[PDB]
Amino acid sequence: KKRFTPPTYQPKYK
Amino acid sequence: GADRMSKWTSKRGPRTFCKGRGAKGTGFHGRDGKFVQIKEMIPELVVPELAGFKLKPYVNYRAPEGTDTPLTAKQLFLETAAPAIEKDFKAGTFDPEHLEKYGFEPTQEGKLFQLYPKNFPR
Amino acid sequence: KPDKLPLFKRQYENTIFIGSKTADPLCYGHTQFHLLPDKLKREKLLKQNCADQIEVVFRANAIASLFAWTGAQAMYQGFWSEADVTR
Amino acid sequence: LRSRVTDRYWRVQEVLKHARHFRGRKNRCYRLAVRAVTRAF
Amino acid sequence: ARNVLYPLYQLGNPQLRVFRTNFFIQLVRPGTAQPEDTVQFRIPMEMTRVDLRNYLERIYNVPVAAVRTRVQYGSNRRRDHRNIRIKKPDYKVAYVQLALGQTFTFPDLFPERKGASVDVDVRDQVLEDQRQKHSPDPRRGGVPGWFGL
Amino acid sequence: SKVTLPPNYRYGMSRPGSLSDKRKNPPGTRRRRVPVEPISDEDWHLFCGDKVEILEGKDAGKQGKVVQVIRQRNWVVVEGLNTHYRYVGKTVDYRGTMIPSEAPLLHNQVKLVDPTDRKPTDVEWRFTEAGERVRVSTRSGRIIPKPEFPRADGIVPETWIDGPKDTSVEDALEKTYVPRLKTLEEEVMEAMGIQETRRHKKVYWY
Amino acid sequence: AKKGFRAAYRFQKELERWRLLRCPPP
Amino acid sequence: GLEEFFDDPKNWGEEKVKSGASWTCQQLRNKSNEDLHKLWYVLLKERNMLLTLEQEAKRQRLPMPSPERLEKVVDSMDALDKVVQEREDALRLLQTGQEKARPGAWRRDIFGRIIWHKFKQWPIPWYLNKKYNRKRFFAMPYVERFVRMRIEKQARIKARKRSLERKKEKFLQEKFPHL
Amino acid sequence: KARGNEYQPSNIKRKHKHGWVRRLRTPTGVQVILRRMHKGRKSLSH
Amino acid sequence: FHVRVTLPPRKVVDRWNEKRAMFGVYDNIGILGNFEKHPKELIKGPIWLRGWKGNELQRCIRKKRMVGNRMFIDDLHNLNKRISYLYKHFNRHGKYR
RNA sequence: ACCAAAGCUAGCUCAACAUACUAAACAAAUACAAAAAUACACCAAAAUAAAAUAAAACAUUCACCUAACAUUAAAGUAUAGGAGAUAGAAAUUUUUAUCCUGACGCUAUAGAGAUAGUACCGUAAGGGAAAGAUGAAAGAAUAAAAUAAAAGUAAAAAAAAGCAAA
RNA sequence: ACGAGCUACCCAUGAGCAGUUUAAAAGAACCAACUCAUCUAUGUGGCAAAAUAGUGAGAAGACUUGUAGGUAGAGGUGAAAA
RNA sequence: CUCGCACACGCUUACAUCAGUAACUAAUAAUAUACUGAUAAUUAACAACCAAUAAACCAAAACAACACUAAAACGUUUAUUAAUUACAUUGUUAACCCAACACAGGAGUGCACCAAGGAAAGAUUAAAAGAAGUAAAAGGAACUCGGCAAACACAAACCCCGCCU
Ligand SMILES: [K+]
Ligand SMILES: [K+]
Ligand SMILES: [K+]
Ligand SMILES: [K+]
Ligand SMILES: [K+]
Ligand SMILES: [Mg+2]
Ligand SMILES: [Mg+2]
Ligand SMILES: [Mg+2]
Ligand SMILES: [Mg+2]
Ligand SMILES: [Mg+2]
Ligand SMILES: [Mg+2]
Ligand SMILES: [Mg+2]
Ligand SMILES: [Mg+2]
Ligand SMILES: [Mg+2]
Ligand SMILES: [Mg+2]
Ligand SMILES: [Mg+2]
Ligand SMILES: [Mg+2]
Ligand SMILES: [Mg+2]
Ligand SMILES: [Mg+2]
Ligand SMILES: [Mg+2]
Ligand SMILES: [Mg+2]
Ligand SMILES: [Mg+2]
Ligand SMILES: [Mg+2]
Ligand SMILES: [Mg+2]
Ligand SMILES: [Mg+2]
Ligand SMILES: [Mg+2]
Ligand SMILES: [Mg+2]
Ligand SMILES: [Mg+2]
Ligand SMILES: [Mg+2]
Ligand SMILES: [Mg+2]
Ligand SMILES: [Mg+2]
Ligand SMILES: [Mg+2]
Ligand SMILES: [Mg+2]
Ligand SMILES: [Mg+2]
Ligand SMILES: [Mg+2]
Ligand SMILES: [Mg+2]
Ligand SMILES: [Mg+2]
Ligand SMILES: [Mg+2]
Ligand SMILES: [Mg+2]
Ligand SMILES: [Mg+2]
Ligand SMILES: [Mg+2]
Ligand SMILES: [Mg+2]
Ligand SMILES: [Mg+2]
Ligand SMILES: [Mg+2]
Ligand SMILES: [Mg+2]
Ligand SMILES: [Mg+2]
Ligand SMILES: [Mg+2]
Ligand SMILES: [Mg+2]
Ligand SMILES: [Mg+2]
Ligand SMILES: [Mg+2]
Ligand SMILES: [Mg+2]
Ligand SMILES: [Mg+2]
Repeated sequence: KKRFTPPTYQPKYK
Repeated sequence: GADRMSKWTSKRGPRTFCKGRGAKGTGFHGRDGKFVQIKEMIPELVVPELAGFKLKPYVNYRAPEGTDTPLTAKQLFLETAAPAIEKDFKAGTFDPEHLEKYGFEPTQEGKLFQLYPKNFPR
Repeated sequence: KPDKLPLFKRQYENTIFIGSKTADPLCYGHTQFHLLPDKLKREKLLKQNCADQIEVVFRANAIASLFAWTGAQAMYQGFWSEADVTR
Repeated sequence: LRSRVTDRYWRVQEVLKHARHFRGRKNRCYRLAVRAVTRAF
Repeated sequence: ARNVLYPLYQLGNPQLRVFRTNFFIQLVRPGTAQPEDTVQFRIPMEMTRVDLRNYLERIYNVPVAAVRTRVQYGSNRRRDHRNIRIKKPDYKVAYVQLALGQTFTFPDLFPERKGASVDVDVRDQVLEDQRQKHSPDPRRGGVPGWFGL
Repeated sequence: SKVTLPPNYRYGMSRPGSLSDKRKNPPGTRRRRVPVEPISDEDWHLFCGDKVEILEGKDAGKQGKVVQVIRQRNWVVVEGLNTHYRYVGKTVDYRGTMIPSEAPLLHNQVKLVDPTDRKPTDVEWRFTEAGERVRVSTRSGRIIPKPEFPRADGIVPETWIDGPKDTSVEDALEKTYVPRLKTLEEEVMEAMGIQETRRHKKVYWY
Repeated sequence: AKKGFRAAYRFQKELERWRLLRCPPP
Repeated sequence: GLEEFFDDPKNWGEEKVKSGASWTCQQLRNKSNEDLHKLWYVLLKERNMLLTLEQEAKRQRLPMPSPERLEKVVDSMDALDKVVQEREDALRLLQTGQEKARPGAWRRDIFGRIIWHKFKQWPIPWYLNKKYNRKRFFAMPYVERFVRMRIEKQARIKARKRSLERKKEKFLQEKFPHL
Repeated sequence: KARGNEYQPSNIKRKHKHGWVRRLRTPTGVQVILRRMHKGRKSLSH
Repeated sequence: FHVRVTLPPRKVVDRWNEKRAMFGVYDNIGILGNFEKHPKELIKGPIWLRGWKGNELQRCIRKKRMVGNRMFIDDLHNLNKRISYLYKHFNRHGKYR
C-alpha cells in the first residue's frame, strides 16, 4: 500500500 | 486559521456585514432609500442656565462631612405625606378610599413619566 | 491635503468628453444650465446654520463645471499640457 | 508513603573510586564505568 | 445617554428628553494638517453626529456647521507576560467645522518658564561642578586624600 | 483607582503602583509566602504617630515615633532608630547624599509607651461608659489617646484658601431641598416652563 | 525536597573533607 | 464659547494646581432636584477640561499637573448619580412597590441555568414576534446530566477551599505558639 | 497537486458552519456547547 | 544525585503531647466494661471501613454497596472501571492456578 | 573556571462533619453571522444500549457495566447454565444516639491537567503544556550569602602494539 | 458526536475565451491568456510532506472560474481507478 | 532585469511620525516594511443597509437588420396603500492572505505591458567531481532496451489496439 508516516511538529513554546 | 477568541465587529466581515458599534437608531428608510430621520427620536439635550448659578465642582476642605444616612422609602413618607395625613385624620377629613391628594397615583400609564416601566432614560 | 475638503481617491477609466465623440462636427459650446439638487436647497442650508454657504454652492458648481467643458474643448482640438493653448 | 533513594551520591562513588585512572569516558560516566570496573576485578 | 434604555418610539409619542448626559468629550490636537475651521474631538462609541451637534450648540454654545466622524481601531498585537494579547480600547473620532467663520487654533498648554529654565540650568551647573570637585586628582595615583599626613 | 494584586504577593515598604516596586517585583514573578500571624482589625493597637519603644535590635530601650505601618505583614516603622545606611544619588562619575534608612520591625518587638511613666506596657482595648473605644494600659491603668497624625495629602483644613473653583462652606451646607413626591424629571420640566401635551402609546414588555 | 536527615548530615562530612584538601590547616 | 475645554491661561504653565474636596453623598441630599440638575453640568464642564488636559499631557510627553483632580470629579459624578437614583427608587417604591425599574422574570435557559431575563420594548405582543418565539426558555431532558455535573464541579471547588483554610491555621500556629 | 492549503478563509462560511446560532439550533449542537461550558473553555464557539 | 548542602531544622517532636500520652486508652473497653461496646466501635474514618478488612477488590465492591448512591458522576464511573479490571485480573490472570 | 547545583512554599490528595446542592458578576448588550434597542408567529419530537472480552475457536451464554434501600448471617446454599465457561437469590436474622477529624498522603519529572483548560496544535468535535527559589529590610544592586560535586568543555592536542585492563 | 472552506457530483448566482483560417461559435484547424501534466534532466531532510527548467495536449466546449448552498461513514459521491 | 496600479475575498495595526537596537526578530552585516518604547491615524459623494398587494404583456442574448437549436440571466406601466421630519449607523491604513518560515508553491475580476515596479554577484582563488548554456575536425545512429536526450532536421509510408473530442 501507500505507506507514508507524516512528520510531526515540535511545540512552539519550546 | 482564524482567531476565534477576538471581538467580532464590523471591520472583520465582508462588505455585506455592517454591525453598529452601539449607537441608537434615529430613523428609518424612506421611499427612495434616503434615510428619513425622525425629529422626535433624536435625544434633545436639556440644559439649564449656569450664568446666575453659584456652585463649584470642588468643596472646601474645612467643610465638615455628615453621618452617611441613605434615603429610605419609610423616611421619605414620614417627611412628605405623614404631616398631611396626620392633620387630616385629627380633623376627621381623612378618606381611606381616595389618597390622590397625598401624592399617591393608582395607575402609572396616565402620567408622562412612568416609574415601573421606567419611561424616561435619565 | 485635498483629503480635508473632503475628497476621496478612486480608480476607474480616465475619460475626456465634450458631450459627443470626437467625430461630431460640433466641437464647441455656447451655454450651460445646471439645477442644484435637493440636498443643496436654500432652506436646507439655513437649518444647518450656513449663511455664507448659499453663494459658495453657486460658485463651486460653476467653476468646476465650466472648466471641465472648456478644458475638454481644448483637448479635442489637440491642445494639451505640452502644447498649451493658443486661442 | 513515597520512598526515594537519597544516598545515591555514595552509590556511584563506591564504583567510580576504582575507575579514577581509566582512559576516556569510563572514568566519568557511570554506565561505562561499571562494565570497566567489573572486568577490572 | 449611554448604558440606558431609550423609550420605543411610535407615532405621536412625546419628544425624547435627556437631562443629565452620560457623554464626555475630549478635545485633542490633530496629528496632521487640518484646515482653519476644523476642530477634532474624541467621543464615546454611543454618540452620533446629531448628538455631538446638539452637545456643542447647547452646552458650550459653539456654532458648528458640519460634523464628520470615524471609528479608530486599536492595536491588538503586543503580548502580555503570559503570551496573551492586550487590546487598546477603540475610540470614535469626530471632526466639526465652525459655521460663522470662527477660527480655532489649538493652544500650547505647556509654556515653559524663563525663571524655571534658568533655575534648571543653575541646578545642572551645580551638579556638574559637584562632579568635577568629586573627581579624583590624577597625580595622587589613587591614594586617598582624606588623611592629612 | 485601585490596583489589582496577585493572590500571592510580597510587601517591601513600597506601594504597589510605584516604579520601585515594579523594578523589585516584575509582573511575571512570584515568590515564597512568608508566615504572618493573623491579627484581626480589632486587635491591632499600634497606629502611626504614637511613641513606641524598641525591644530587640542594635538599639534597645530607645523610644521613637511611628511613621509608617504595614498592615499586610504586621510591620511598624519607627522614625530613624533601627536604621541602615544607603546611597541615593548615583551616576556614572558621582555618588553621595548618604541617607540613613530605617528597617521594619514586627509587632512583637514594639510595645506602646504610656504617656506618664514613659515605660513599655501591655495594652488591651476596653469599652468605657462613654461608648468610645480607648486603649487602656495594664500596669499603670491609664488610657492612651489616639495618635492624631497628618493625612497623606499634606493639606491641613485649618489653614486653607478657597480657589476660583472652590465652593464656600456656607453654600455647601446650605439646604434647599423641598421633599415633594415629584422626581427630578418632573421638577426641572416645570421649573423651566417646558410643556408637553401628547402621551406615550402602549409598549409591550417581554 | 526529599524527606530525611541522614543524607543531609552525611554530606556535611564530605564538605569538611573538600575544605581541608583545598585549604590545608597549619 | 469653545475656550471652556481649556483652563484659564494664567494656570496653563503651573506645575501644581490645588483644588478643593469632592462632593460627599450627604451634602447632595440637602440640595434640591433643580439644584442637582444645574450642578451636574458644572461638573460636566469641569470633567471635559480635565480629560483634554490629560490627553495633551501624553502628547507632550509631560506629566499631568495634579492628576487627582480627575479622580475627585468622577467621584462627585458617581455621588450625584447615587443620590438621584436614591430618590427615584424611593419614589417608585411608594407609588408601585417594585424593586427594579426594568421588568423581568426568572427563566430557565436551554443550558439549564437560572437567568434573570430582562424584558425588551416591542410594538407587538409576545406571540406575534418572529424573533422572540424562536428563543427557548426551558431545559431538555439531556440537560439534566450536565446540570448535575456543574454541581459536582462547584462542590469540589468549595471543598478544596475549605480544606485549604484549615491547613493554613495549623501551619501558622506552629510558627506562632503564643497561645 | 500540492496539498497543504486546504483551508481557504471565508467569514460567511465560518459563521454559518461553526457559529453560535447553528450550535443552538440542533439538539446535538447544544450538547457541544454544554460540554465546552463544563470543561471551562474560553471560547464556546466561533 | 545532588543532596542538600544545608542542615534542615531538626524536628523537635515531643513524645508527651495529648495525642501520644492518651494514645490507645480505651482499647480494653469491652474487656473491662461488662462487654457493652466492642473495640471496633471506636474506629474513626470511612463509613464502609469501620471494623472491616479486605483486599483491594473487596474494598471497592463494599464502597459501591454502601456509599455508591452518594458518590459523584465521575467518581462513580471510575469505581466501575476499577471493579471490572480487578475482577478480570484476579480471576483470569496470575501464576498459581 | 564556565555550564550548572541546593532550598520550601504555592497548592493538591483521601476522608469526616455538614448545610441540604448550577459559584462569583450581571448598568448596557446577548441564540440576525451571540454580546447589533425597535414588527404580524409556526412550534416542536420519542424507538430495548452495542461491542472490544471470557468460553484458550465461535454462533446459545459472558459479573460490574442507566434505574438496588444499607450492614452481620442464611451462602457462594437452593436454583439458572453448548448443564460448559460462569451466573446466583429469598424465606428467616443482626445493627444505641451527639462531641471525641484528622493523616505510619505527596512537596515543583510528586501531588489535580492547572500559575490553566490559559498559550499552542486542529475547519470542527477534540487534544493540551513547560514554567516558582536572596534577605529581617533590595526605601541594604561600588548589593549580599551559599555547593563550586552529574554528563559536556577549559586549565593541559598527539608519539609503534590492539575490547584499552590486569 | 463533529467535518463537502481540499476533493467527487449537483442546485443557485455571476464572470472569462484575444488574433488567424473557413457560407461556420463545426464536441473542425494554427497559436496566446487560461486549464490539464506527456517525456527527460535537476531536486530526494529539496524552493516544495509532489516543486523548478526545457519540451508537450486541449484552448467556442462533455470547456475553464469566483461567491454561496445540498448529499456524512451499515453511508455520501463516482464518464469503476475498489 | 522586467507581473505593474486598483477592487472583491482574506489577514487585523504588522501602516505613519520620532527615538533606541549590548541582546531578542531578519537564517549574515549595514540597518529598520518586518525587533522594542512613546505619540499619531482611515472623515463620503464610492460601498453595505436600502416597500407590499392586484392587473396587462406568447415574440432571446451574439454591433442585431434577422435567424439557428441546446429555446435562453436581464421589467415597464396602471390601480390601492407606504412614518415625510437638515445632519443616521457601518467598511476606508499596510510592504498583507492560504502553505510550520519574510517559502522558486497556490490565488478571482477590471486596465495596462508601462510613464510603473525591481537587483541575478558578501570578498577572493579560477583544482577534481556534479548541475545549466554555447561551439567543433572527419563520420552521421557505428550509441543504446528504444533516435531517450540533443540537433542548421521540423518530412514520407506500413502495421497492431481503440472509431472520433
Ligand atoms: K489468579
Ligand atoms: K455545504
Ligand atoms: K516552493
Ligand atoms: K495581518
Ligand atoms: K535491441
Ligand atoms: Mg485555531
Ligand atoms: Mg466588512
Ligand atoms: Mg475587505
Ligand atoms: Mg439622509
Ligand atoms: Mg464613514
Ligand atoms: Mg492541515
Ligand atoms: Mg475554493
Ligand atoms: Mg473467546
Ligand atoms: Mg488467552
Ligand atoms: Mg455485555
Ligand atoms: Mg434444558
Ligand atoms: Mg506539576
Ligand atoms: Mg520530584
Ligand atoms: Mg560538571
Ligand atoms: Mg600492550
Ligand atoms: Mg464546495
Ligand atoms: Mg477566438
Ligand atoms: Mg478545436
Ligand atoms: Mg486530474
Ligand atoms: Mg514545468
Ligand atoms: Mg523542463
Ligand atoms: Mg536545451
Ligand atoms: Mg495544440
Ligand atoms: Mg487536435
Ligand atoms: Mg452534519
Ligand atoms: Mg458504499
Ligand atoms: Mg469525473
Ligand atoms: Mg477493474
Ligand atoms: Mg483491483
Ligand atoms: Mg498569520
Ligand atoms: Mg536581510
Ligand atoms: Mg530609525
Ligand atoms: Mg514599530
Ligand atoms: Mg525556508
Ligand atoms: Mg543578490
Ligand atoms: Mg556567495
Ligand atoms: Mg569542472
Ligand atoms: Mg557539459
Ligand atoms: Mg550545440
Ligand atoms: Mg563534429
Ligand atoms: Mg545499433
Ligand atoms: Mg551495440
Ligand atoms: Mg520503452
Ligand atoms: Mg526527443
Ligand atoms: Mg504485432
Ligand atoms: Mg481513444
Ligand atoms: Mg480497428
